[PDB]
Amino acid sequence: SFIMRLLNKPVPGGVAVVDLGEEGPPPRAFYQGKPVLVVREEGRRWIAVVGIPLSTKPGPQKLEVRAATGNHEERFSVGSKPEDLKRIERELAEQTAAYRRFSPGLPSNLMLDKPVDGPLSSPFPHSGLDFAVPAGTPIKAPAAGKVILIGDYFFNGKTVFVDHGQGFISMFCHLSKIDVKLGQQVPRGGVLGKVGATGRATGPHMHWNVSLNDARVDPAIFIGAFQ
Ligand SMILES: [Zn+2]
Repeated sequence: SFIMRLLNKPVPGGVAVVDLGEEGPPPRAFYQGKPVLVVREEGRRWIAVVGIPLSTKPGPQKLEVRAATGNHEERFSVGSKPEDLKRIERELAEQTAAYRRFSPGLPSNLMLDKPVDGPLSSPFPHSGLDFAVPAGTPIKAPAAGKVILIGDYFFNGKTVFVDHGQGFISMFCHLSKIDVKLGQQVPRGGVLGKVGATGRATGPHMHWNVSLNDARVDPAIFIGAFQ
């Protein structure tokens, strides 16, 4: 499928699309103990869309599949490519918990829109994708989702997490303005807020993280810009 052609980039920091050998009731899947996004491929076979951490050594990998008719493992391959620290600890803990959220819903779209209309800057260590846009540029939801975290953090500044469903999560930080509320359900294209330089940034810094199964992956894969 087109979504297999787009998303199957199995490298460290990348994405593996794995045939689950299931077509009936929805199976559950786990990679390194973390629950993984499971969707029908254009309404047909069940596939996992698996985030591969950047620290993953190339080689064979295992996915645990759970189904009523019996559990099984499916292998795939990764190829090569100031002031109180107590606050900081708490802020790290909140963000860590947010990426580990696994809500039951299916993502509205797996191919994501660019969150800002501007050129890409820094890759994807740098755990996301930058865009060269000025402060005040509106940031739009790459897919539909629920706002599961809003913070004003020491390092990341004004930060918003959007849960697209089943661990598929966008994060945006250093915002000047956040226009959404905690728990708010936003459509694809909904305005989340405005680009800024809050937290530890040197000038306007539009930063976008994409996570799958608690693994930060290259957002360029989802917009068709891998690389
Ligand atoms: Zn960045």
